Amino acid sequence: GLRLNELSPGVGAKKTAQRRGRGIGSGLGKTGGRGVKGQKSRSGSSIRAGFEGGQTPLYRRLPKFGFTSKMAMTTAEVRLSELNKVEGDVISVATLKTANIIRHDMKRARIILSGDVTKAYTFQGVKVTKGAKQAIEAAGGSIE
Amino acid sequence: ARVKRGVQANRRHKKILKRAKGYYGARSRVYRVAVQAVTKAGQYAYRDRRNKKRTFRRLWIARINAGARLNGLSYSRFINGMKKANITIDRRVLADIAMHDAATFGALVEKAKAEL
Amino acid sequence: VSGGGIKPWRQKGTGRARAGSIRSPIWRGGGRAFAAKPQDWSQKVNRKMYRGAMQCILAELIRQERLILVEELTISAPKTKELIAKLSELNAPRALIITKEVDENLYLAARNIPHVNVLDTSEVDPVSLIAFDKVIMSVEAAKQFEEAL
RNA sequence: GUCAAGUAAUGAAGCGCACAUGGUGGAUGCCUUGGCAGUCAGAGGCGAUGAAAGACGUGACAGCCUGCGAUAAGCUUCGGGGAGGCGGCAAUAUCCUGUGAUCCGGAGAUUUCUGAAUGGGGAAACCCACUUACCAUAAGGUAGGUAUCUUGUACAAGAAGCGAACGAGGGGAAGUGAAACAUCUCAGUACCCUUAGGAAAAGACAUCAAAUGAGAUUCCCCAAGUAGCGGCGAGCGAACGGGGAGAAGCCGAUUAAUGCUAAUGUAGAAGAACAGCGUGGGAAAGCUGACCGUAGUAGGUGAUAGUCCUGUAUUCGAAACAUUAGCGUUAACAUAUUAAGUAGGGCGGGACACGAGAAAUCCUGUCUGAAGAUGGGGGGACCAUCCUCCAAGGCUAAAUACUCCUGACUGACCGAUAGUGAACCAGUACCGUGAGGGAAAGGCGAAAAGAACCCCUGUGAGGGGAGUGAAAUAGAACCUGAAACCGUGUGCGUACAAGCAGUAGGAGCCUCAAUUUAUUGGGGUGACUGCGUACCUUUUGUAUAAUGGGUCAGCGACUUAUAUUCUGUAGCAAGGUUAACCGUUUAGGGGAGCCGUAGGGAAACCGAGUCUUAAUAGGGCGUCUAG
RNA sequence: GGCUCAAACUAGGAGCCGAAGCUGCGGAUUUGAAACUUGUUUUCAAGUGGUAGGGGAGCGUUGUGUAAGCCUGUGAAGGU
RNA sequence: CGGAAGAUCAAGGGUUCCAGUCCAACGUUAAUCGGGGCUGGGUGAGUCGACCCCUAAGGCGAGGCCGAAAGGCGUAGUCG
RNA sequence: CGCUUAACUGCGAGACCCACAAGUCGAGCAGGUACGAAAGUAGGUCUUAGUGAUCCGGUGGUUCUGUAUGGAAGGGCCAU
Repeated sequence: GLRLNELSPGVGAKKTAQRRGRGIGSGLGKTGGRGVKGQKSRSGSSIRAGFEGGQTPLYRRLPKFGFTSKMAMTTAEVRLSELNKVEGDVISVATLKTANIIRHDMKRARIILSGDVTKAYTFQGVKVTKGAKQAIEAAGGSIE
Repeated sequence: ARVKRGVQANRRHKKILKRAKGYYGARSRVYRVAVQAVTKAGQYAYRDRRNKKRTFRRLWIARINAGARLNGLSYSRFINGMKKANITIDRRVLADIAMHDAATFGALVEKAKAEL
Repeated sequence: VSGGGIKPWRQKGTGRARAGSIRSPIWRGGGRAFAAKPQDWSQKVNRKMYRGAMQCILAELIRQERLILVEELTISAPKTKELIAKLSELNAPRALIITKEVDENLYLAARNIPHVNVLDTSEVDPVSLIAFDKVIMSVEAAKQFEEAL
């Protein structure tokens, strides 16, 4: 930089904050944009997520459905375009972990057809979709 | 970073009171009464700035009416005569001629009188 | 604020504005509505943002002829006069000296000169490169910035 | 000149405006002796050898504060230091001091009474005792002993009480939220009570895990606002595991003394370098020229100083007594030997994120009650298999929590309505029976040089001279001195005229500057004319006879922390980014994690598809980039 | 006030007054439009009453760096 | 006035008592005066009262009983 | 009047209505039928009222899940 004087934020970067109740000319005087007497104009007012003023809220007129599966939280889906972060040629679950592609607590992984591979890989213990399988072996890869 | 407002408030209040000089009683001494006297004075001035143009035309027309009636016709027939003679002289100038040079206004009425 | 727990007077009847505490923010000696507390002011600069800024500053320093490359800047004795004289022949009476392994007697030589500071390349900050009028970087220290940026 | 008619001017009891000049008042500005928040270290107690808090005394000197205790602003000794001193308001007097004072540090001696108060009592600072020894002979003195409880052999050793927060433990609300309210929340919070240590607690697997297994406890970042719990409401809310800090395991890792060794701490010492000239009350600021620098942004000094002073960088001293660590010794306590009224069970409760729920696990008031290594606990109902580990004995450092405090240092913290309630003789005055509540109040000047003397007055207040001072509308109610508010003077207007008091015009008068001399321009006033029912709030609608404001000055209300969403901008970009931590600390490292890159379905599962379906039909949701 | 062949009423006619409407003259401003092109410039067109409220651009005050700078006893802040 | 508005106390207060001196503030005015300021003085007990001995109501209460803790009660006593 | 079970199952292009949650009409396609000789008609009744979300609990089914593993409990989905 030139000097600590001529260092400017690059117009558009900074915006002046809004101050409520500082006179007529500021556009926020006497109310802060709160309107007139009402619950939402009061000091501790809030919108209260999940409230329609008394009729049973939408999340309670509809039924609960489904159950959470523990398997789904340890099965990670792997994309073909993410494989460039792998060191070497083997693609395994432990190899996907050291590449930071999947979480360290993931038990199993699935390779789907999202991008495209650039080198031959060897998949041992990971399930590969039909579209991804033909893209793998089109680049010289294999699945075992 | 505590900010003390005494200095800015003093010259702010002083600015309003300086604008309220000559007002009677509290209107030129205490800020609370002087601030709304200064605002009211500005409102009167804005409206009286339109009314001034409105009031001097009444003055010119009355002066012209007196001048035309001194020698011949009335204002209503005078303005018609000037309009038919394609005379563009404004009522401001006419009222000045009537009040300050009666010979010219006498000649000016004749041109309007011969046109009707 | 100390005290101010009881209602100063009954709500109705006295003819005064209702009050709940003598330590109200409306009262003299009352509490601060939105009283300040200790807070952290450190921001996050992205690693590449800090690296990019130092690259931009050093590049700009060269463009305005404020960088001075020297082979080495060492002082035989921890003497302020010796370094003051060496800066004069370097045409930088007030400058920021950047060297690798800042000497234990070069530190003492510059520790008294008013607008002069000697820093290791690993303890150079973006403000120091801008504040000082000139920067005397050794060739060895310039290579460190070449690798670290 | 006389009369008649018409029509000017002149007035001010008072008042208005402007200006000038004061008073009151104490804003503002500048200032600080005082506070506020922290960082890095240390310490974490005091007390029956009488504490914390007090009462009363104590001086040459009347009071208060500070110190001290009848040896009473103090006594002795050991060190430091070297010329003044007998604490402050706050001076005066007698004096002390190189025969080393005052002053500072270590140790000691003295240490009234009350108070755990402890010889009994009691309305605290008081009353009344008994007893041993000695002395005196009178109606006493000196030195002790005499509380209660607990542990040892009627004898010794302890305890008591007070005082910040942090810990552990025994009890335990309600306001509130749920837009009501009872389950629930608030919350195991506030509060009460017991008790410890510098920390406490916990701690070594009858623990997890289910992978290729790991390997105590504690704390931080993630996991994750996920899984769950829940009038499935409001809300509550993990764990596994990963990344770090710290790591330790034992069978006494106890406590208290003593002596050596080492290092601190509690007083200190030295510590560089500037002159001239001009202005000025005063020089540090100006001009010219020097010097030191391991010392240049310190505080002062008559205005702003590296070279005037105190200081700073740097180098160092301890007779004495604490403190920390290492070694040795001494005496108090402790030293299990593998664990039965135990695990488990019934009933009622409590804790687990988990509200009985399909409810595992832990705790236990009641009633019961094993097996005991060919055995037993757990793996979230339960059974089988497998894995893991051995309860019913006791310990264990660090990483963690905190501040009554001690030191060093810091602040986009305050600057006298602020900051502590308290900058000042403040927990005071004052209020209250009491618990308790709780103020106000800073500034002469550089130096008191604080005004000798004279004059008016009552030997008063107050002032005027004189004098001091740069300044005295800096004169002690003292820096600056605002406004409200109250006077005095000058100019103009105003006693026939009806109202938010102004505004647009406008005659006259007064006053300054030019100008060849009433012509303009500036200022003050405002006869007369037109128009014109304050402001705020709240309302369909207010001059409203609806609200609020006596005025002035000062203060007074959209914040902060975190999460999340959108927008802008910047860096990188199919990638972006680290968190805690480490770090010689805004760097660098740390990739755990998070978001993006794929969706469909309750899910298994499949995947540019997927779900529904008998269906390949139809249809739903997706698809054909920017984060 | 006053008004009676009106200064009333009916039916016509011609003048004129009359608003912040329109036009004239000067100036500002929002949006869009041809370009030395970011207000670099000349214009043109349509706009510019406003509560709740949304959007945009700024002023001043205290403090930090810039600043061991600059100003200041030949007079700072504050006051008037 | 004089069954007090005169005297002696208790309670409560605490120097207001006496003298000299001063008049700013205090005294609802003035003040030379004062319960005001300042400076001195003044309260003498075997017999008056307290203290002391004794006890009432009522407290506290070695041991004792009861109670999550804190504590509640209670005998001998010890205060009152 | 005879025969019957379309008072079906999976859906449904497209619309009406509508803040949402809901509600209404619907040709056509596949499967299995009922009646008719057949083209065909039939997803209740001439239509518009005859109704009540979620939670929770029950019942009939279902490979979906199944806290070390195999089960099971519990849960999910479809129907009521």
